[PDB]
Amino acid sequence: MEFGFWSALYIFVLTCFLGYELITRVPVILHTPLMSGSNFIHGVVVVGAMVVLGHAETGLEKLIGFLGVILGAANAAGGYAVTVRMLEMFERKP
Amino acid sequence: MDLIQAAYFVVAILFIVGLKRMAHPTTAKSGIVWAGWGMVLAVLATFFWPGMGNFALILLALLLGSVVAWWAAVRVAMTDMPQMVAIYNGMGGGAAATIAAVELLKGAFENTGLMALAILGGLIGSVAFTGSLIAFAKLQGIMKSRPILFPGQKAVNALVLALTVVIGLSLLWNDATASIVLFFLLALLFGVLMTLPIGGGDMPVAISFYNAFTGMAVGFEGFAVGNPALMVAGTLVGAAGTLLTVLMARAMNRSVWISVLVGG
Ligand SMILES: [Hg+2]
Repeated sequence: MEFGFWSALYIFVLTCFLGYELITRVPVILHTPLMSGSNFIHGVVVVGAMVVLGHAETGLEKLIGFLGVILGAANAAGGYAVTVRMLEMFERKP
Repeated sequence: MDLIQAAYFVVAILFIVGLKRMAHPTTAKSGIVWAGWGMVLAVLATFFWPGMGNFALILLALLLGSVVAWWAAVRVAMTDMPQMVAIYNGMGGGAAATIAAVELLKGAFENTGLMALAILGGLIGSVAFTGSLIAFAKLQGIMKSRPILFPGQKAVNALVLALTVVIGLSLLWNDATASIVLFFLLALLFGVLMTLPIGGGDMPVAISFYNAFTGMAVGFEGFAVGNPALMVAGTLVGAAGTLLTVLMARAMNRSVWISVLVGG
């Protein structure tokens, strides 16, 4: 929806269909890991919190940007960690 | 900045393939690894944004949040994983809101459909944030698991929702930093109000829902500011998340409307 309007709009919808399409046919046993890893993926928020923190002037901007980035990074770090732990339930003990 | 662009495009591919692989028995384990790099690349590459500063505050913030979360994730019992996924998804919502909120304080857009988008993101994300924390609270028995009911709440929630949206819109014409805070508080409040009625045992579905929520929230935040990394990934997950929510509901032999209340 920007850079520029039409192009971006295709990008929204193309991704919406694709997001959807990849997930159809997931077995039930894979629900929650999928859930965990997609949770991880949206962790990219940091990158936008980053840019916000790194362009902040007034200082109320500092704090909330700082939060943003802490929140962001938890999302990623945690997500990754959790998904890995979930995935190990599938492995035999050697 | 075709370089940052190159990196974000590869990041996009890494996420897609990664999400694709998380979805199949034989590829699942490697999926998260692929998505892994996507993030590395994304984070690295974003240091190179033009006009970037406050690095120390950035590192400090990256280190704190990544370390405390990883530490927690690695120590909890397996049977407490649903709530963990919840808290980490909360914080994403928050993230999307923090983005939204700072660009607003900077009245950084003369394009108003973009302002719109940021705001929409800020609402959804704030909601996914507090809604995920309440979910957490219930699974942890910090809060009553059962649906928490009160005399005429269905209306209060609608009413709080509508007020929020309205003051949300209000920012387009007028955005006294006063009204900004009000908007988030209402958004946040509504997250809380929303999840009170959700039974403990319904929670994995609501968690998926909020996952979809934050996904969408970041995608929106992504378009509004010009960030492709976010644009693609947010919606990807927003999309896949909403479908996932539907199949989870179905697996529980339950409807998502059913979950979203179970008593008003
Ligand atoms: Hg779609």
